[PDB]
Amino acid sequence: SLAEIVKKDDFVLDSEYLVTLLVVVPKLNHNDWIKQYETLAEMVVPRSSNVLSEDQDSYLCNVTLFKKAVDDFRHKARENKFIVRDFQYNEEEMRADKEEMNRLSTDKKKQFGPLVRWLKVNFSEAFIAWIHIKALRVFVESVLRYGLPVNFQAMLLQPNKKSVKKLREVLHELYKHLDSSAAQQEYYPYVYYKIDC
Amino acid sequence: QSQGIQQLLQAEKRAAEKVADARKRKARRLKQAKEEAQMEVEQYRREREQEFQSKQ
Amino acid sequence: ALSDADVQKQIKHMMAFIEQEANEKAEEIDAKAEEEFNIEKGRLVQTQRLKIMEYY
Repeated sequence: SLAEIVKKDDFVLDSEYLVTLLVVVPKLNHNDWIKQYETLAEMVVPRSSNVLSEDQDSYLCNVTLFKKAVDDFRHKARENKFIVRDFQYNEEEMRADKEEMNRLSTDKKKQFGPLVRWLKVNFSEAFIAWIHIKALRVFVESVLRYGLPVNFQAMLLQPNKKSVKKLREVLHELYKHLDSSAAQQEYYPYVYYKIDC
Repeated sequence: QSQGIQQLLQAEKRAAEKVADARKRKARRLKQAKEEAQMEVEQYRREREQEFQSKQ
Repeated sequence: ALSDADVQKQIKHMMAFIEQEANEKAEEIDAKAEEEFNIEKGRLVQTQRLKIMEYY
C-alpha cells in the first residue's frame, strides 16, 4: 500500500491540466528513468521529476504531465520495462485506512486483555469441573464395581519415573487377591482413570 | 516542481479567464437579446393598438 | 542531461497549448452566446406577439 509511502507534499493538487503518474523503475534503469521519462511523452514539464521513494529492487518515482499524455507515458514506460501505477492521491482515503488499522489494533488489544482474563477464569472453572465430574465417575463406578456401603479406598497416584511396571505389580497384588479373576483397559482390580495434565 | 507549478498556474489562469469571459458574454448577450425583442414587440403592440382604435 | 533551452522551449509549448485551448473554448462560447441570444429573442418575441394578436 502506498499509504505509508506517499505524502501530500509530493503532488500538485487541484491542477487545471496536469495528472500525476507513478512509475516503479528497475534499479538498473534508475538513472535511465530519471532521464528517459522526459522523452516518453509530448508536453512534459521540465525539471518536474523527482524520486519519491527507493527500494532494494526498484525505485518509486512520480511524474506530472499533461492529462492526455497519460496514455503515451504509460505505454512508453511499459516499453522501457517500468511498472507504472495509476495512483490518485486521496488524503481522506489514506487517513481513513490508517484510522481503521489503528482502531482495530486498539480494539483487539482492549478485548484481548479482558478476553484472556475471562477465559483464564472460565478455563480454570472448566478444569475443576473436569475433576469433579470424573471423581463422580469414579464414585459411581466404584459403587457398581463393589456394591454397598460406599466407603472405598480411593487414591490419586502420581507415578514415579519408570515405576509403572512396579505400580501395576503392587496394585495388582494389593487388590486382585481380594476380589476375583473377573476384573487394563477393561479389567483392573481398582477404579482407574488417567488424568492428562 | 516549482517551474511546472508556476507554468500550470499561469496556464490555468489564462484558460479560466478565457472561458469565464465567454460565459459572461453569453449571459450578457442573452439579456440584450431579451431587451431588443421586448422593445420590438412593444412597438408592434402600439401599432396594432392604433389600428384597433382606428377600427373601433 | 538536457540543456536549459530544450526544456524551456517545451515548458513554453505546454503553457501556450493550454492558453490556445482556453482561447478556442472562449470563441466557442461567444458563438453559442450569439445562438442563445437569437433563440431567446425569437422565442420570446413570437410568444408575446401571439398573445397580443389573440388579445386584439
